[PDB]
Amino acid sequence: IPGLKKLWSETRGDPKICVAVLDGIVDQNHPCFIGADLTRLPGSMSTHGTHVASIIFGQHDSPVTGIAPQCRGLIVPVFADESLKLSQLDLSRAIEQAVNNGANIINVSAGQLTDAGEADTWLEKAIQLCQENNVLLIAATGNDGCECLHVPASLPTVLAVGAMDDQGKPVDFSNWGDAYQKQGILAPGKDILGAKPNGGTIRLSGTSFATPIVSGVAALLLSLQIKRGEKPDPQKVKNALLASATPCNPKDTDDQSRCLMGKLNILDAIEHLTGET
Repeated sequence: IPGLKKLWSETRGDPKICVAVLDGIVDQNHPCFIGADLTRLPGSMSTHGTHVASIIFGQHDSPVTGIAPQCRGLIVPVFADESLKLSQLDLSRAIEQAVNNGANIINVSAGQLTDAGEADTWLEKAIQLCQENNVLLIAATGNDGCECLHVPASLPTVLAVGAMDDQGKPVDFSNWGDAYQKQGILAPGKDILGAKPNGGTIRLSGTSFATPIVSGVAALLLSLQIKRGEKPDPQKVKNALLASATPCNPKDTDDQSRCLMGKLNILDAIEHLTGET
């Protein structure tokens, strides 16, 4: 991933920056969280949730190289294991809880498929709560391989995240759609290494694993603002991430709309957010 090392050389996270992971129960005994600052809000262990959290918080030198290892983390489980289906009511409650506990970024590596992006009004209010408190919600576009919308990824003010491979081309499974043209970027989502409950690591593919990468970068970017004596501003960070996305040329896909607003571009994100090149 271009720019990630240069960014790390400036910061690997700041404890003053909190990222909430709304997913399944995380295996807190995994070696990759040794030294990580994690709290779970009020056996049943999730592979999906452990993997996702490890992508963000995996301590360097552990078996997973997390994007933002020194940041504060909140685990706020939104499903019991095995099935990954999500009540909109429960999600809105988790978001509400994440906000009141001082999360700056909220990661949602799940969604619910909808006919046209419509949402339960309590979910809509949860996103409204985030807008009012300057919390950035970042969510997976989904893996239905169609012009299809998930909530909350399709909701206004949310940052939506699809998947690309290593050649920077969009994958078949990654959802696309007009709501996503407005607010989505592609991040790596093929064979991402992360933790497995009980202690191995596994490579997995999906928008579920792209999303935590953008979450981590957004946290790095907020930490970088602190480093520079600027106020951390997650809504500023969203637009920098979107404005810096690099569009796909015709040697990437046939359909240029499968790329959304474009590809995650860390160096340009820094440039757009701060002064720096």
